[PDB]
Amino acid sequence: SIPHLILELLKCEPDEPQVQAKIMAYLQQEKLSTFGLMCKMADQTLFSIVEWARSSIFFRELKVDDQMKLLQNCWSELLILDHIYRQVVHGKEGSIFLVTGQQVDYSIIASQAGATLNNLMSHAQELVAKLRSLQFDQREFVCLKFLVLFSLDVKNLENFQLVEGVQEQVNAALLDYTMCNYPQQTEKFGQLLLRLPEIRAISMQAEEYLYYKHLNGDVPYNNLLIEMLHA
Amino acid sequence: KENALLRYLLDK
Ligand SMILES: CCC/C=C(\CCC)C1=C(c2ccccc2)[C@]2(Nc3ccccc3)CCC[C@@H]2C1
Repeated sequence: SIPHLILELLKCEPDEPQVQAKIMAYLQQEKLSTFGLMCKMADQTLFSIVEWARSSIFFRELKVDDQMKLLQNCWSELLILDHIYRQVVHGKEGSIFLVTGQQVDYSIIASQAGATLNNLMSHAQELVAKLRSLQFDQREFVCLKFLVLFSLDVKNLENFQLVEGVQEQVNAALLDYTMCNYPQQTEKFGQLLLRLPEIRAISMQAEEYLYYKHLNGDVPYNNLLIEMLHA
Repeated sequence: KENALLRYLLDK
């Protein structure tokens, strides 16, 4: 069984085919290297992440200033978690599955990148491998999305009451869920949570790299990614 | 932090 709270979280998930077709159609309607393409994917996915958050349970109760503070804190972690889960579900050996449904060979991306991006990509695929081995599932994924979004490290929130509540109760429901549905993995809950600091680290390194690439003139023109990089 | 575009996307 799935705890009531997690059932409520699942109801807020986007229609994946609709989002997939939207981004593919936008990029189709749109002189771009593979790196530029990845930036465009990130930018378009951020619009979908904001739309998802805005309409989600609990988040929709927050005033816009609180909503902004939370998203400014975690946007890159949500992008990376989204990517990681997509590889867990749809990915395979030596290929990368994109939000458009496009599958690209890993070397097509990696051979064209320098050390920093290669390291980040490699670290991301290690998380993919680890979460595979844990049998990371959709219920756990949506829980982690909410734990990433409702961070206790965000200062000056007006409604910290609600944010701490969500963090506490999603934690409780996730533990209940993993203890129930994966009893043979007695430490699954702890192993899932250990991935959050790793995602934070990768996300911060990714932001620093993209910030450098923007200063260097390598990030294609966009609206949202650049604004979030300055968040 | 102030960010006119993010604010707009959340409000619309
Ligand atoms: C701050 C942005 C964090 C997002 C990243 C960086 C993770 C290394 C992601 C991608 C990206 C890769 C290169 C340049 C720009 C962005 C994405 N492609 C990607 C491809 C292969 C491995 C890892 C990421 C594109 C959108 C989802 C992925 C998350």
